[PDB]
Formats: sequence, C-alpha cells, structure tokens
Amino acid sequence: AKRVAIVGAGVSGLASIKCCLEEGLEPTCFERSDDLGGLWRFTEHVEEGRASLYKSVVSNSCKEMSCYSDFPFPEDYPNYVPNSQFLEYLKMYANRFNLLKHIQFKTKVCSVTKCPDFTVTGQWEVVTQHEGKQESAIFDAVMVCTGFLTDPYLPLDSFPGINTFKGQYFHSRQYKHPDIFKDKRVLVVGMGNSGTDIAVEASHLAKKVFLSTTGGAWVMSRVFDSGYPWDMVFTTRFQNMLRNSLPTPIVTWLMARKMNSWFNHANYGLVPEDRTQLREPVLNDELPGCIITGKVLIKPSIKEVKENSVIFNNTPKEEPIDIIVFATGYTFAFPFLDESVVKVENGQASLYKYIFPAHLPKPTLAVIGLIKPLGSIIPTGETQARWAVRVLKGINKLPPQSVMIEEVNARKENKPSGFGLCYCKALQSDYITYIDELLTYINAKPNLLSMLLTDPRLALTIFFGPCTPYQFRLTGPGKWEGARNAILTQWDRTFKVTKTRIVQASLLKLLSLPVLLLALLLMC
Ligand SMILES: Cc1cc2nc3c(=O)[nH]c(=O)nc-3n(C[C@H](O)[C@H](O)[C@H](O)COP(=O)(O)OP(=O)(O)OC[C@H]3O[C@@H](n4cnc5c(N)ncnc54)[C@H](O)[C@@H]3O)c2cc1C
Ligand SMILES: NC(=O)c1ccc[n+]([C@@H]2O[C@H](COP(=O)([O-])OP(=O)(O)OC[C@H]3O[C@@H](n4cnc5c(N)ncnc54)[C@H](OP(=O)(O)O)[C@@H]3O)[C@@H](O)[C@H]2O)c1
Ligand SMILES: CCCCCCCCCCCCO[C@@H]1O[C@H](CO)[C@@H](O[C@H]2O[C@H](CO)[C@@H](O)[C@H](O)[C@H]2O)[C@H](O)[C@H]1O
Ligand SMILES: [Cl-]
Repeated sequence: AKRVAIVGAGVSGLASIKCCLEEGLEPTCFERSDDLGGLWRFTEHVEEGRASLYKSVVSNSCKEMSCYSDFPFPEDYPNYVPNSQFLEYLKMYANRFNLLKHIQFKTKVCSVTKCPDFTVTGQWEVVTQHEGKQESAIFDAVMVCTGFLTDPYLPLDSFPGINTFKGQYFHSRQYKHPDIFKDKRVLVVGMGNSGTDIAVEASHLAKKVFLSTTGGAWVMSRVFDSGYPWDMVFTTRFQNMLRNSLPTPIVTWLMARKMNSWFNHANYGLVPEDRTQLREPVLNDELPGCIITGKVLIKPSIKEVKENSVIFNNTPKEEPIDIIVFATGYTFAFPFLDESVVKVENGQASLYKYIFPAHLPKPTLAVIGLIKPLGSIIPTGETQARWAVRVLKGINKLPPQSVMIEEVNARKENKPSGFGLCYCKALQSDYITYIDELLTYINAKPNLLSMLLTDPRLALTIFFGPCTPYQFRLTGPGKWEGARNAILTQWDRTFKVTKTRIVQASLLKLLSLPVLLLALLLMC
C-alpha cells in the first residue's frame, strides 16, 4: 500500500519501479529529461543533470552478465551492446513490466525533505518542477536513482598554464563525435575507460594523438580468453572464491602476469608505477594496435601546457597540440537531499550497504546505484532495489543505528585487510559478495551445497560457470521460472551472435592459467 517516490528513470530508476510493482507498492518516478535510460539514451546535445555519452560507446560488461536478473538480452544482441541497443533493451524492460505508466517526464526533483512529523510517519515532501511549475507532494518513502557520472571533474589547478592554451579543450562529457579532430594534434588527458576510448577513436582521423596517463593502468580486451567475454571468465563464483581466499601480494602479482600475457605493459609505457593498489583496469581492444602503429602514444603526465603546446614530466620533447580532451572522470552530488540526510564526503555518501543513510529513525530513504562494483551496475542496482523496497515495506529490517554507523566507519577508513584483491577506496565493492550479502537478507541466496545433491548440473554451472544475474532469481521472493533454463543456455546465446558462419556449456576456463597448475600439491 506504501507510496514510493523514485528520483530518475535510469537503469537504477526502472529497477526500483519494477521492484516496487513486484512487492506491491505504489511507485511514482520523477525523470527530469523527456525519456528514460539517462546515460544509455544517447542524445546529440549535452542535457544538464543527466550523464552524457559519445556516439561510439558499447557496453564494457558483457550481454549475459549485465542484464536484469529476470530479463535477459535478446538472443540476436551482440555480446557487448552499443548504447543504441542498450537503450532499446531498457525500453523493453520498461514496456514488459508495465513501468512506463508510473514515470513523469520533464520533472526535476527540486527537493526531498523529511515531513515535520517524520519521526513517527517516516514520510517525505518531494518538490517537483514541471513546465516551470513547482508542486509539493507527500510520499511514504523515496528511492533516489540519480547515479553519478553527470557532474564533470576538471581540476585545472592540476594542469599549470592551461589558461594560456590558445587551442580548444574540454571534458570527456562534452565529447560526442570524432569529426572535430580531423587532422588535429590531440592530447587525451587521463587513461579513464572514456579517455582511452576517445584517444583510440581520435587516432582514426587525427594527425597525432597522445594519451597522457598519471599512474598508468592495466589494459585488457573484451575478447579475452578464447573469444569469451572477459567477465564470463573472470566474474565467476569459483574464481571470486580463489582471489578473495588468497593474499593480496600474490593475486596482484598473479594479475600482472595475466594482463602482460597480452602485451608487455612495461614496453608500451602503461605499467602502473604503484603495484599492490590495482585501480580499475581499462577495457579497450584497439589501444595496443594503436601504440605499436604509433597512431596513439602514451605520455607520462602534463608538466605544463604552453600557448599552442604541452610539456610532459620526464619528457624532453615539447609536443605541439591543437585539442586537449580531459577524460578526468566525474564527481557526484544530491542537490535535492539536505546534508542532514546524505553527506557526499570524499566520493562517498556514508550509507549502510551504499543505500540507507543509517541514522534516520525510519528507514524510508534508499539510494540505488551509488556503488562501484567488480561487475555490472544493471544487476547490482536491481539486486540493491530488491532488498531496498522490502525494507521500505518492512518485510526486511535494518540492524540498530549503533551497528550500521560503526560498520560503515570500518569501510569508510578504507582499511585494506590484505588477502582478497584489496577493494580500493570510494564505493569499492566485490560483485559476488555484495550480491550474496543482499540475496541472503531477502532469502534468495541459493544453497549451493544442497543444490549439488538435488540438482548437480545447475549447482556446478552456478559455481564454476559465469555468475550470471539469472542465478539470483533462482529461489526466494521474486523467483523466476525460466531462470534455470536461462543459466544452462548461457553460452548457446553467447555464441549464436559471433558464430554467423557454421563449419563442418563452457563451465570453467583459463583465468587461473599459471595458478591451478602452479598451486597443485608437491606430494612429499
Ligand atoms: C560510457 C559509459 C559506459 C558504461 N558502460 C557500462 C556497462 O557496460 N555496464 C554497466 O553495468 N555500467 C556501465 N556504465 C555505468 C552506468 O552508470 C550504468 O550502466 C547506468 O547508466 C546506470 O544508470 P543510473 O540509473 O545509475 O543513472 P543514470 O543513467 O545517470 O540515470 C539518472 C537519471 O536520473 C535523472 N535525474 C537526475 N537528477 C534528477 C532530478 N533531480 N530529478 C529527476 N530526475 C533526475 C537523469 O535525467 C537520468 O535520467 C557505463 C557508463 C559510461 C559513462
Ligand atoms: N565502454 C567503455 O569502454 C567505457 C567508456 C567510458 C566510460 N566507461 C565507464 O565509465 C566509468 C568512468 O568513466 P571515465 O573513464 O570517464 O572515468 P574514470 O575511469 O575515473 O577516468 C578518470 C581518469 O582520469 C585520470 N585522472 C583523475 N584525476 C586526475 C588528476 N587530478 N590529474 C590527472 N589525471 C586524473 C585518471 O587516469 P590516469 O591515472 O591514467 O591519469 C582516471 O582513471 C568507467 O569505470 C566505466 O564503467 C566505460
Ligand atoms: C580453496 C582453499 C580455501 C582456503 C581458505 C582459507 C583462507 C581464509 C581467508 C578469508 C577468506 C574467506 O574464505 C572463504 O570462506 C567461505 C567458507 O566459509 C567460502 O566462501 C563461499 O561463500 C559462499 C557460501 O556461503 C559461496 O556462495 C561463495 O561462492 C564462496 O566464496 C570460501 O570457500 C572460503 O575460502
Ligand atoms: Cl564533439
């Protein structure tokens, strides 16, 4: 019966609407733009308050791995979907589960404030502008799905004399089409996934392209092992077990091996200076091809930028530059929340399970999609929303404010705790762990041990095979029937789209390639 306000109709938004309908609540979803998707909807223009995309973007997480747990991608969809097709997939999810009804478009959420009675009612005043007409309205609970990656980050201090530059420059955000660097001399600043992608793209046309890193980065292909989507090999329960039950110094060294096995990162000048602190690995299939053919060349860091030129640290050659692209990442904020509710300190909101603000008397505000997992946002946001709406409904319950506030402070001090691939800093989180924590909380986590006795086929395909989101809706509330069939047909769909030419499962694979061989008994 509870009335839920959903802020934004992005991936996270749609999941909330769906998860609301599903647990029989009344969702009202306020989108500020004129259609759903947020990011995944490519427009020509940059809309403010709404994440922006370049025309060439394709998913850096694979098809059967980054779909809503109860809604696979079509069979005819490529293993890594372009922004065009990703949007269609979202408009399909929206159509299917009848979500379009509940969305009000061109509706900025100007403010969400506790009701005066909140301490007893647990309600919210949601002020919403539409055709320049403010309109207050009371809601029983609010789910915020603004995500991040809309607010650009561009620290001009950090690039001395960029003011003096007489060429043109801009943030990745403002980038749409590669025409603009036809024959120009291009410097892409920051080896962000966006950076690398643009640099590579520029190389197609531009006379010269330089990609200025700072730390450097590890770089891997979508293609990965045997033409298998990397994630369908890497993000599997079994592997995730190995990594997490194995000392940081090893796994990090062990990764460098599996990253260099493509190309010696040292020779290409990508090698991160600081090992043992593995930043998000870059996902680009072209880069090396560009470096070896000299269409893109990695440069160490901007030392200073001149009238019509740039100088890099430890780099004697001053390089003439026409265009500078700052792929320097994005910040995030909540203008409609007050500081009393959500903090936004050090790229982090201080939320219990990166959702609930963990001091509020009543748990009736949820933040969906403010997390940086080791896997796709799509299922995380959804699996987030499942455990969320059931707190708002009161079917599940948060532990005491005393337990949440102190547990949050443990993750907030970014304490490495060694062993498992140290989870960086801000919104750090293992994909499988965080999902299993939440599936537990709503009693959807399948009993794998039991599974093995009852159904052994499925049991193994879930542990050794790719941790596909289907295996979330296998048992518990929201259980999907097709789930089992979907999990076992996993690879059949993954190969139908690549195998466009005939000739005359794929359980585990070769991630732990010099590992399972190296760490097998020395029987004395
Ligand atoms: C180039 C690129 C590629 C990516 N590829 C992948 C990928 O392959 N796989 C993956 O899992 N993730 C990927 N991501 C991450 C991406 O953030 C998610 O995939 C997805 O876009 C999450 O959507 P969201 O709901 O969190 O937020 P968004 O997509 O940003 O949607 C937020 C929505 O909220 C609306 N809004 C904002 N403020 C207000 C307000 N005050 N009132 C009302 N509405 C408001 C906006 O208009 C927008 O529609 C990628 C990101 C980028 C930039
Ligand atoms: N499909 C794709 O391939 C694709 C494309 C774009 C975006 N994405 C998604 O979007 C997310 C974030 O996108 P993004 O790449 O724009 O952000 P990002 O990955 O955070 O990139 C920002 C980069 O800018 C550099 N940087 C940051 N602060 C700096 C400073 N003060 N001075 C100099 N350099 C600085 C860093 O690289 P250096 O350390 O190298 O300088 C950093 O990695 C990704 O994780 C991914 O999910 C995916
Ligand atoms: C195979 C050798 C394992 C050596 C383990 C010794 C190192 C311990 C360091 C801390 C890491 C945690 O260690 C780990 O805990 C639990 C056991 O309760 C198991 O973890 C498991 O949890 C759930 C079941 O509840 C599974 O869905 C998940 O896929 C799996 O990771 C791992 O098999 C074990 O390795
Ligand atoms: Cl452009």
